[PDB]
Amino acid sequence: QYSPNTQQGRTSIVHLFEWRWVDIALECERYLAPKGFGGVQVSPPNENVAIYNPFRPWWERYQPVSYKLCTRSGNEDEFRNMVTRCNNVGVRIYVDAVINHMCGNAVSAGTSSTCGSYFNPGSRDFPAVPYSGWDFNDGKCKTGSGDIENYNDATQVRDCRLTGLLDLALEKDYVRSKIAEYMNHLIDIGVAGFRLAASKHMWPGDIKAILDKLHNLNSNWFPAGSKPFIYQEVIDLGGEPIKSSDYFGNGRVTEFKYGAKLGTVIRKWNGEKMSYLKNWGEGWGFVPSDRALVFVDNHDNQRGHGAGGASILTFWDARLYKMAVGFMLAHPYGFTRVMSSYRWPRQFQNGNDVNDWVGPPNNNGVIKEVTINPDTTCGNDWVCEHRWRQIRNMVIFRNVVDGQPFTNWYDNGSNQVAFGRGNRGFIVFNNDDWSFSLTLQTGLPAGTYCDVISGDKINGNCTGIKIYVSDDGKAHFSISNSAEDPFIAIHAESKL
Ligand SMILES: [Ca+2]
Ligand SMILES: [Cl-]
Repeated sequence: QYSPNTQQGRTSIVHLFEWRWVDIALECERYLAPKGFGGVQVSPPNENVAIYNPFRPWWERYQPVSYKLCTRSGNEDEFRNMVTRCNNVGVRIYVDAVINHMCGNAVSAGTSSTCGSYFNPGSRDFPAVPYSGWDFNDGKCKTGSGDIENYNDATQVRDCRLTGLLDLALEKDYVRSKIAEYMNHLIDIGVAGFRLAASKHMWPGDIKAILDKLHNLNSNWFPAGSKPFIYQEVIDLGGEPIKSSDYFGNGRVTEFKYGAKLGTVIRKWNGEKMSYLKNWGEGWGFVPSDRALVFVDNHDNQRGHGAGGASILTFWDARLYKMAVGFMLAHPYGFTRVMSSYRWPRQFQNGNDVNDWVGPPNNNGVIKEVTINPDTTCGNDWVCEHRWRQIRNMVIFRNVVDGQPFTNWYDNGSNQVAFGRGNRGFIVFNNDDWSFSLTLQTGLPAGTYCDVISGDKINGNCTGIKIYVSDDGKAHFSISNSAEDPFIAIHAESKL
């Protein structure tokens, strides 16, 4: 299940949040493939409720109306075209599957959907699937409000409505079959796996029953017997009766403790320091590496909207964000996901962003295209973190050192640390309030290496800092606490 199904030496996927199918298709060909990215997580491709108040928020896409591939990202033809073109260039597609529920029970009946499908939440009617009152958990939930009221009761967390979202009766074979019908359509089109949204709100056993109905990956692109990659969104920060380990039999799980703790450490909250990262991973109480999908931030918590709270690092905190992403991509733990966002007008009031609902860049509701500037950055308010030199080069760094052990660790007892990956790579960080100048053992072969954070290797030369490694593997590193990017990374492929 726990294999990404990515090509040979590609080790990361990027979340192109709210991107249109046509733009992702181009991106696969012009950037992702040549830069070594393993795949793309796309937003829910199935029809959702069109919410006008507020005006087309990002979260309207987590309120299904049917399973027709018709959204603001494009129609079914465009979706198929994207999967085909991306697959032909070796870049996988993973879809965000919303199968725990349909839309809000208080939503008005009518055809206010992204494809015009009629639906009536009030009478539990979704004819486009079709689903009726018999397919929901209204009679199974025991809370007085019908919604989830207390997370200390594992039963209502699964059988009741997540903040009013109509809850599907996943134990019924009919419902499980309608879900598999949807997912098998996607698999046969060519998708490589799925992100199961709101997995905590589904019984591990019901999920398994559904997965048992799924086909193997399309044999025109994947080896026979390939199973779809599955990563379940389970927010488990401890303290709840439900644990992410209960879902290991179905596939990997999102490790939300990862970004939450990395954030507090890099921000140096509660006296935490980078030197403590020496035993980062399972030692910190995280799930086993082979069951983890990791990330610094996700579409939900980058807007204070999810697990992690105020500690989560995002593109808004550029300097520290690049370091966190850098550390994540260099460290062997888990399978990594890079975030790619869009800017929205943040407006805090009493510590809360009142514009956290704002959807993707648009013209009267029509999502804007991703424009590429001559410096390779994006326009139309798309942030494109995956294109920042410091992040893109670390994505490549991870590919280069794949399989190499964690070694040659160093720390100053504070926030100046370094470590290597076998004899293929080495990275150094300075998060202290003073300069760093020291000769360290890198485990790398003698030679002149280009630092891939401050620059690039361009045929025989480096555009940024250059590092000289001696015969014994030692090299001198100098990082000022005033550096634009307070960290240096060099690897086998950046050697001159
Ligand atoms: Ca449920
Ligand atoms: Cl996620």
